[PDB]
Formats: sequence, C-alpha cells, structure tokens
Amino acid sequence: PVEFSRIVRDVERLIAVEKYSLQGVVDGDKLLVVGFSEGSVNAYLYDGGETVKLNREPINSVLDPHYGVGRVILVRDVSKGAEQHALFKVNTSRPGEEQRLEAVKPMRILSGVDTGEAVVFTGATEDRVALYALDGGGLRELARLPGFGFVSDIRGDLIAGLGFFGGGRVSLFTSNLSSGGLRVFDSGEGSFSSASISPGMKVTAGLETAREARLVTVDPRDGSVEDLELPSKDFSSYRPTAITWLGYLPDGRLAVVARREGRSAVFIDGERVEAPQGNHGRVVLWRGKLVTSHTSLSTPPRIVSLPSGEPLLEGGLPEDLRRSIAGSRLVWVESFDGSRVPTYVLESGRAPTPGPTVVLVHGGPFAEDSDSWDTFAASLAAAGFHVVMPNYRGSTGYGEEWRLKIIGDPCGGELEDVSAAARWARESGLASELYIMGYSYGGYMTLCALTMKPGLFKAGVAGASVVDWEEMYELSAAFRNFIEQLTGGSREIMRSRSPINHVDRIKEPLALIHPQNDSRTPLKPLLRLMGELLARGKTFEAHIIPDAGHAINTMEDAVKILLPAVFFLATQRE
Amino acid sequence: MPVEFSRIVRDVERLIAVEKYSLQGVVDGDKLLVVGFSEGSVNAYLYDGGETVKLNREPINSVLDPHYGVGRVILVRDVSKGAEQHALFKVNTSRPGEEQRLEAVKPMRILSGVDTGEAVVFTGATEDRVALYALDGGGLRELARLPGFGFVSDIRGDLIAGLGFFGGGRVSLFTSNLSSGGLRVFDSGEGSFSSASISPGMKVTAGLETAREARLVTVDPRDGSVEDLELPSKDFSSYRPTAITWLGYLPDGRLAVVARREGRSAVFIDGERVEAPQGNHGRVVLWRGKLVTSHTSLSTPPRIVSLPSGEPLLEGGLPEDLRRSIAGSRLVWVESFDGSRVPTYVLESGRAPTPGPTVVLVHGGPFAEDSDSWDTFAASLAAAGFHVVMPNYRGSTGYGEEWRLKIIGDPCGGELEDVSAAARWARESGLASELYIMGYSYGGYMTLCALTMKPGLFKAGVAGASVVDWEEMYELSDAAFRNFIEQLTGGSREIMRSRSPINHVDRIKEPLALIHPQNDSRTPLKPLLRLMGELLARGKTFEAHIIPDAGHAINTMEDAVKILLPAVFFLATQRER
Ligand SMILES: [Cl-]
Ligand SMILES: [Cl-]
Ligand SMILES: [Cl-]
Ligand SMILES: [Cl-]
Repeated sequence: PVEFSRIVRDVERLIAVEKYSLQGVVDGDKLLVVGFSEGSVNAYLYDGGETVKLNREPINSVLDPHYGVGRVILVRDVSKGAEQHALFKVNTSRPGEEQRLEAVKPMRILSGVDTGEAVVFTGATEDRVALYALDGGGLRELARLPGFGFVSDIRGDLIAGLGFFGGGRVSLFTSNLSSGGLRVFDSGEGSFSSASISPGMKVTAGLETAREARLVTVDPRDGSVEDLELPSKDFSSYRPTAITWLGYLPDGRLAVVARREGRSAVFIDGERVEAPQGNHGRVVLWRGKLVTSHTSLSTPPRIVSLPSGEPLLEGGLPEDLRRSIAGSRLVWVESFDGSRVPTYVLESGRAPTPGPTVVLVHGGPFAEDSDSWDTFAASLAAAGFHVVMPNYRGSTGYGEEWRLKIIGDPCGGELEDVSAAARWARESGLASELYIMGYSYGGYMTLCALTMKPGLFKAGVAGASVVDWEEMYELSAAFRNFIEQLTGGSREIMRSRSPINHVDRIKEPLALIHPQNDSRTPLKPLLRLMGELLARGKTFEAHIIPDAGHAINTMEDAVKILLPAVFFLATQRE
Repeated sequence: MPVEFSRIVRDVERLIAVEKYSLQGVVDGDKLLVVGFSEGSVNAYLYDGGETVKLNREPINSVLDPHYGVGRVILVRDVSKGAEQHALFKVNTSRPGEEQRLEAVKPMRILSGVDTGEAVVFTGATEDRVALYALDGGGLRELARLPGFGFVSDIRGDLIAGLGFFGGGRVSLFTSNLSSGGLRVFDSGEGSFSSASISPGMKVTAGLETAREARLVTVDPRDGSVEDLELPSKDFSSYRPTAITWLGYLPDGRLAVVARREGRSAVFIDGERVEAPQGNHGRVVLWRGKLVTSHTSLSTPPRIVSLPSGEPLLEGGLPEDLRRSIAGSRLVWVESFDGSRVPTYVLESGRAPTPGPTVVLVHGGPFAEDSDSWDTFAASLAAAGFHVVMPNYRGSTGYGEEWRLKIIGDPCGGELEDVSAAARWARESGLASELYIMGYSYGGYMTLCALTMKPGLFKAGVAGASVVDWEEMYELSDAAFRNFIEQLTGGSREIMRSRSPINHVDRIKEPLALIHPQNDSRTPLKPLLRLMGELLARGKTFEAHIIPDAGHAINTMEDAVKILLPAVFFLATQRER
C-alpha cells in the first residue's frame, strides 16, 4: 500500500533544501553567496566553515560585487509579488543593518554591478528601459535601452552588457560610466551569452551560433570582432555548444564556463580544470584557490572548491533521502529515423532494476533536459521511480537543426523520440514498467503518447496541457503566431495532431493536472476532454487548481502541482 | 503561519488505516463472519479462537447475511470500477481464498441479501427495475418486482420478509415466498418500519418508528394484522427508544433488539437490557453460547465485542497522540428557524483554541444520522485543528418519523436552515472563530446548497460526491435511484430544478473545493463537469479533485486518502488566510 506520508515528507525536504549560488568575493576575502529555500532567499558571507547573514528580511537577489568591495547591494521586492524592487545597501562589517537607497524609485531591477564607488544597474518602468549609475552625487540615467538589457561587467569607465534589442537575438552593448550613451554590437547570425572586459579594455564575449560557440574579442573602439585565441587549447578542443559564464580574475587570467550535451566544464586561460560532473556557475579566485557553484540531477546547487570538488557549502539532506537519488548519466537513444536522442537518466536508489520508470517530458518545446537539479525528477527518484529525460527534437542545446525538426510536425518525430527513450529503458533492463509525465508541451506529449501509442505507457500524467490546436488557435496574437509556426500553417496538422480528436484510442489511466484560471492553458478545452473521457468510460484523475505559479518554489506549490502526480503514479504501481 | 502538510498526511493516513470491523453472522463450525477494513481494503474474515482467516482475494464491497452455520459465504464485489454494478462470488468456508463467480446473476446493483445455505435471496436494481431474486438449483428466479428500493430482512423456511421504500419516504414491510414468489406489502398509518425478523411462530416481528417514538409489533403475514409485541422484561419499553437499529431472533429463539435514543444505542434480549459499551451497536449474534455485537463510538473505531463484559474480540488501535486530539464530544440542541430543535454532535479538537476554526460537517443520506459513532472525517478534522459540528438536520434518522419525513419535497429548504442554525450556534456559543462547511454525498449537496443560498455564512466549502442537478441526475440514474429522487422531490420537476445548486452558481462568493469519484453512480460526475464549466463561466474560484476507478462506496486505503486529504489540505489553507 502507498506510503503517502513518506512521499509528502520527502517532497517537503527536497523543496526545503538550501540551494546556493556564488556571487563573488567581498570584504577583502570572503565569499558572497545567495542561498535559496522554499522560494525564500538570503545573502551570506562565507569564510572558513561559517556563514553570516547580511540581510534581514528575505531578498530577491544581489548585485555583482567587484572583488573586495566593502558592501553588498540587496534587491528586494517593494510589495509582495510585485515587479517593483528597491535597493538596500549593507556594509559587510555591519551585517544585518540595511540602508535603503532612496534616490532609486521602485522599478523592475533587471541586473547590476557594484564597483564599490558606483552602482550600475538596468531597470524598467512604465516609460522605458534604462541603464543607470548611482554614485555619491546621486542617480544618473546613462542611456535608454531599446529593450530588456543586462549589465555584464564594468572595468574603469567602460560598461558592457547584453541586450534583447530585436531580431530574436542577444546583442552586445557598451556605455561609459562618466559620459553615458549606448553603442550596440549586433551579434549577426548568433547571440551573445556572456561578456567580460579584458585588462586591455577589449570585451571578451561568448558567441553562440547555429552549431558551435565561439569565444570572440570585440574592440569597443571600432566594433571589430575576432575569434579569441587562448594559451591552452583544452577549451577549443572541448568544442562547446554554449558559454554559460566568463570573467577575468584579479590576476588577469580568463575564467570560462562552457557546456555541451547538458554538462559544463571550467577553463582558466583555456586550460581545463577538474570539476564535479554537472553544471557550474561563476568561478572566483579565493585565497589562491578556485571556487565555483555546482549542480546536477542528483545534487542541489552548492559551492565547491576546484579541482577537488569538495563542497564548501551545501544544503542538508538526510542519509535516507540522499541514497534515493543515485547517479545521473547521459545516454544516446536511437530513434525511428536513426537520429540519436540525448537523454538524461536519473536512477532511484529506492527502486530495483528493472523497476518502475517515468519518462519525464520537458515543456517548451524550445527547452532542454540538462544535468542540473530538478525537484520533479528528484521527487520521482525519492518515491521509487527511475526518471528518463529525453531531449526530443525541438529541444535546445544541440544545435539549430535539431531544434527546428519539430516545425510542422508536433506529435510526430519528437513523439518517436520520446517513445524510443521509453523503449530503451525497458529493453536496457532499467524499466519494469513505464509511465509518462509532463507539463505544458510535456503534458501535450503525454496526451499525444496515450492516444497515438496506446499500450506503450502503463499510465500518464498531463499537466497544463493543450488538447486542441484549432480551438486554441482561435482563442489565443503571440501564441497564435507560435501555433501557426509549429503547425507549419496547416489546419490539417492542427486537427490531426490534437489529442482530443483521438480520445477513443486511450487504453491507459490518465491523470490531468490543470490550472483553473490561466489564459495560457485554459480550462474549457480540458473540461471537454474530461466529458469525452467520461462518455467513453476511460479511467482518469483530475486535479484542477486555482492560482498556480508557473514554478515550484514553495511547499504549497509542490502540493498543488507535483504531489498529486507522484501520488497518482505510486497508486498506479499496484 | 504555514500549513503543516506532512503532519496532516500522517494523521489522516493512520485514521484511515486503522482496522474497522462489522459483524455479519456465524458460519461453518461456530465461526464469526466479519467484514473488516484491514491491510488497506474491505475484506471478509472468519474469526475463531483468536485468529482470523481471510475468505476473499481482491477487496470486496460486502457479503450476504448467512444463516447460522452455513458452510459458505457470498461476497458482493463491484465489477465496474466503482459504478456499483456488482457480481456475486461464492467461497466455501473450508477453502478460504478460492472464489466461484455466480455467473447466472448478471451484474447489477445488489441492495441486500440472505443466504439460507440452499438458496441465495437478494434484491437488486437494474436500469429498468428493482426486483427480489432467488438463486438456487433451478437457476435465477425473479420472485417479485418491487415498486422501489427494497431490502431483504430475514428468511425462515419459505417465508421472506423485508423493508421497502415504496413511497413518500415511508418504509413499508413486505413479504414473499421462496417457492411461489409474489409480493405482499404491509403499510402502517402510524409510521415506518426500520427492521424485521421472522419468529418461530412465522410471525414477522418489526420495529415501528412513529412520529417521535418507536416500538415493537407483530405482523401476521396471513392477514396483515398488527399487534404490539409483549416482551417478558420491561427494560426495553422503559428505555423509550426513538429508533430501532436492528432486531433478530437467535437460534435459541430469544429476540435480540438494538434500539437507540439521542445517538446512543442499547441492547435487549427478550426485552431485558444487556450491558454494552457506550456508543452504538450493530447486529447481535449468539456465538459459543455468548452474545456478540459490533461497537463503535466517536472515540472508538468499529470493533467486535463480547457482551456483557464489552471485551473486544477484534479491534484496531490508535496511538495516544491521535486519541488526545479529540478533547471531548457532546450533544447539543440547536434551535432552528421554525423553533424545531436540531440534535447536533460536537467534537472539540484538542489541537485548536476556543474560539477556533470549526467545520460544520454535514452527513450524507439524507436518511442517516450523526451519532456517538466513529467518523473518520470528523476525527481527521479534529486532528488537523478543527472543531467539528455535526447537525442532524431534518431528514435525519434517530429522532422519529416526523423529523425524518420533514425533508420530503423540501430539499435545500428546512434542512439547510437546520445546518445554518448549527453554524450560527457555533459562532455565537464561542466555539467557532471562523466557519467552514464540508460534506459528502447529500452532505456535498448541502455544501453547494449553503454556498449558493447563504453566501457569506461560511468562509469556504468542500463538496464531496455531491448532488448538483436533480434533473440531470434523474436521467442518469437506475430504477432505484430514479424512484428515490422522485420521493425526495415529491415528484416535482419544479423542485428538481429550483433546488439544484447548478442553477444558482451566480450567487457563490466563497472558495469551493469539489471532490468526486469518477465512476460514482449514485452521485454521477457528469453534472459536476458542467458545474465546473458554470463556475468558470461565472468567474468563480474553485479547486477540484476527481478520483479514478472509484464510485460512491470507497473501499480502499488509497481511495480514502485521495478523497479525504485534499479536503483537509484545502481547509487548512483557507485557514492561513
Ligand atoms: Cl554529482
Ligand atoms: Cl514511495
Ligand atoms: Cl448458488
Ligand atoms: Cl426533534
């Protein structure tokens, strides 16, 4: 019989576990870390096995400090739930004492850096998006931005950042601290992902293309772009597809974190440094040693030392639960047309082999299953399910060709990909029985699978799903454009690939989890689906929830959204 | 401030899992036949000498009443995933766990039955009729068609007696013959029959509930003559019961009666009162010369006890912590809109201050009652930090025929005023700091009835397995349930319409939580989907949980958790508001 209170207890601990991000080095030589829990967030100084809390009430984030600055700028929402933020300064020698920066009116704070002398940030109001500089003599608007924009780095008087200024791409920009203004460097056929200013006052940037990422140097004096050449060739030989973060360390070396196939690697002046398998955040130099953040499908975000990978700060889980979440691995699953589908697998320590296995389908579809911490997948492992996470075609992270294969073919090839992953789990000896679970586009897939491939999965869970493309099309500007694109402008594809037109074929129990009042995934089509299921005597469960937030932060959110799915699946295990 | 979810699940889990027992009879070689909720589902057991043996394999719904000593048991099991199309399965008491399906009986809604050992006699409902059946060597025979829901009470020789809801919410007595069939119906101008058993003299002894009192009568089935029955001890008559729960003749010819007043029952043999544990008792049987009954109370889950010692033969256990979350129970008489006094049980949470969060928990039926009897819902609420108020609105049993029959033709009328008065009482008495409403089946109907007709009374509502639309429900129901809907609404389509909460959604101003088993055929789902469309159309907030492969009669651990947990969670969240 299902141990319900165990599942809720575990889901509780996985939601509560503290999660850490590295922000920089301050106060001479202390780590600045932001720690997150149950969606609640604080700022800490770390040094030598101990933390000190800097803020009082929960915050939203902090600005990027320059190495060594004696203060930290907290960003905090001014109402509870509102886009308007205010800025609060804390001296690192007087933690817990906050001085509100009254010169900055509430607004949506998008990013920022604190040089120690000037606070430079981007913000959005009713009027505009702007770059601002706050110094001792008050607030100045350096520039108005033609879109959402983010400060990456300041060195001397030169400011660099990334802007979403049109054409579907991230462009690079620069400004001056003293004179302001804006210069935009267009990314051409790629997008800039990160930027840092060299001692030579060049902007080094990560340029992501259709295929392989490029490290480039951009001379801000003339807009010239050249591939950057590093003293060690490890980085180039790695052939990354994306660049997560880069920055110059105080001693002038360039730190870069790049990734491919859902895992990242750390490089210093092109030379690779050993790091724990997974994904890494920013790298800082601290008392002569290198420090980064780490996360994986089995490891909540934490701070590690390199190259040992020893944790400095990590949240606590009980011995019991840590052992439920075993290692993650990547496997390349072969699909119907021979194309290989990169699929992350998370093994449960609480399930034998072969054992119950969930194929957990990501939303988007323009998104990626990477080797990074996921409350959903971890909850499944804790409840005694292996989790299989396939990057079906349409996914990001593997080049433009793979992403664009979904166009005109929803519920076609990408379903074969998902189906091949399931097959792979059964025949590899991992799975004794197979389930499917997914949210948004993932829920659409779930319904797509149970209709077009009955007898493949034992049960399905569909969250925030879409049911009928044609009805959705006529009810939706932005989403109508998207639906047109995805279906190749074909009403025949809208109709044939809508699961509500094939309910008749479902042979397996289905669990629907849906928001009561969200215009993005509306409820009306789901009631029709439920009427159809009922009329045809199909087994189904439904949980309809008002006022769900689109991300699992708190225990409340988890209970509404995640818990019923895990319960349902545990009962299907009969 | 934040809802302690893991504590609630744990407590709810234990309160559902605790074993519960019901006494069904005596079989085989002087063995108790017991139905237990145990190991997570409803099962049938033989008890003898401090051990049980499980008779069935997969969970069952119930079993037929065995005659003393028969060598077999008839299991009743839903073969339609909750929709209550039942099939019958025979098990030889010497070969427990081996089931032979009785293929001559097509699936239908089994309402009751008795197994003489030679013939299985039962009542059932299909789409087109309610009937009395006999299954014997000659196959399946339809002894009679019944003009409504009907229940077999007893068989002695060829004579069959039972109770039938054959109109006006009155319960009549009927008889039939095993060999020849047919139907004879005996009405009372004074009241309703509640129970029946055939004497050795081939008279039917019956409990007759009148306006505000009950008593025992003898009915000669050869001429319909009714006489007050004279017992050798006067304890029973001095008790002045208001209702008669059960009666039966034991093998040695003594007459066993269980009668109640004010939500507690007493046991009588040939009129003489027998010491029994305070609460409510079920059937009495004679076993190894001693008397055995079932017992339950607001603090004691259903268990089997020996009388008069009251020593348990079978019971489940609760941890002390759970036991203490129920601080105390009491009966209070709440005054309603018309001066009628509404007997209302109150369960005070040990985990809530006074005044504190209080749920008005409305019982189903409506022909049923909140008594000093175990209630998983109520105990769960007390555990989660809610006082529970349980009003016996008009329509309830346990307080005379007049009180029961006031509901006829007036659903969502007076009985709502009764429920509303109880809520009022809890606030003004100092018990309640805030008020919630929660109910299942007719109780869920009342929840919807309250939130539509009395907005602003409750802070939030939970409606489980609810009635939504009497008309649509009428079209969807089987013979028996269609007849019953007719009776409750006084045959008025105007009442069906005006008293259906779906026609008043516009008036709802409070958060509503809907909980429904998908395959329920007493309270179907289809009208609920429409309600959800109505709520959505009218801009109301609500949450809904639809449970798969379950109908009205929840018989597993898993179904129970999925139906009860969301209710308690919802209410605890409404509290942190
Ligand atoms: Cl790891
Ligand atoms: Cl589990
Ligand atoms: Cl038979
Ligand atoms: Cl009364």
